[PDB]
Amino acid sequence: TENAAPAQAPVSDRAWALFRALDGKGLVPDGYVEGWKKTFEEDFSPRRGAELVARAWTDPEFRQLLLTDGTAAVAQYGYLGPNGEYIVAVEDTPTLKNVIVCSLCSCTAWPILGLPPTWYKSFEYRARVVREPRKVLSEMGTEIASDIEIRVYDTTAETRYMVLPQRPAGTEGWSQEQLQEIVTKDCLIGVAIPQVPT
Amino acid sequence: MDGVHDLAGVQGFGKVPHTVNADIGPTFHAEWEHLPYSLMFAGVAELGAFSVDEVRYVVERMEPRHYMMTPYYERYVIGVATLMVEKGILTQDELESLAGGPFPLSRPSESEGRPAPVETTTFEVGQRVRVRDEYVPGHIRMPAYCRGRVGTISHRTTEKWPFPDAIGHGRNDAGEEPTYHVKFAAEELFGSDTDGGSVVVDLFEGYLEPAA
Ligand SMILES: [Fe+3]
Ligand SMILES: [Mg+2]
Repeated sequence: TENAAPAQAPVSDRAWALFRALDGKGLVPDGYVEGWKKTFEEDFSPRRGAELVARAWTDPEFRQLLLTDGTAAVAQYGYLGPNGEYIVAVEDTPTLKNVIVCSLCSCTAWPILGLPPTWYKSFEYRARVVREPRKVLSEMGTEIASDIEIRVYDTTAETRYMVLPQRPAGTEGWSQEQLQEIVTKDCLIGVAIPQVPT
Repeated sequence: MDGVHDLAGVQGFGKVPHTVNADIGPTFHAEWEHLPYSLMFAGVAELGAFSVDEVRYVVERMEPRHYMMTPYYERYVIGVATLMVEKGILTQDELESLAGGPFPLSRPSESEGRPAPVETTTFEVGQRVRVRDEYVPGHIRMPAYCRGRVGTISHRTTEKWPFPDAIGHGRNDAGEEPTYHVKFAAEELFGSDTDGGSVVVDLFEGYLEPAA
């Protein structure tokens, strides 16, 4: 019928066929995809971006490096990598809330945010956050007052971004470990604000 | 390419399927889902058969309805498979034989791409620029919402990269250009029909011109 989907074998069968077609020709090194799977699951992680935020919150000199040469700051920690070679950190302020998207696909600072979540790659987010970020954030559980400008960064080239969120009050004197725990993946993407227990 | 993948600003979608900090489950939600990225890297770094930009473009070349009903990671399975057939590494027949059934691919390209522009300008932070009012049928890393619109430079990258409109087609004339963080007021892009403040697009030098 009109506008019907094309016939397709099960996606798992098609993905593994792609693998076997290449692997059987000797074109895929031993353990090559298993190795990437492990990198993607274990190494690329928003815990790294949380470490960077907590360091910036407690070290003015690192904060300044992260905001002026994010690549350099990240390299100090050894966290450069694929889709994370040219890093720019964008600073939230009392009058500015930053949010990151890839409207054309899914582009994300993989090594310090982790691979993007399903929702970030959704057509709903890709279409809507550029045009109505306040309503999207609100729907997602984050209210941004009218006194704050919202700035959406569309990741359309090689720059890979992370948000440096505002440090919330009630965290004075906390350790880096304590601060890291309240910086989540969504805070690094920009759709959430770090929360402290009461 | 003015394909359905250029979604920013489309109206009619519903709620984003997420609440902040909700559980997003494991990195991969099926045992095959690591294969499209891993095999993309195999193609780029081990085979040298294509560029990352060619992967973005072959996904843009999915038949439009096919794109719209296909989950993200499956689009990259289809894309990488398509490039392997186009580059002569695999055949569709062996893919369908192995898969036990149909394996439709992206559509052939209808553009040969274009070279890195011969004439561009090095812009400075604070300068006003216009996005070139150009229509590119092949790959381009300019979302249509900003075509022809004016914004201000907040950053010029200190690194340079091959022009997507060339390297996305495997051309030898992609050269290298820096990109620019261009800040647009929301009202510049969507008039009164936005609730935002500003949008920053990371635009190759060859997409820009002085705003006068
Ligand atoms: Fe993307
Ligand atoms: Mg339209």
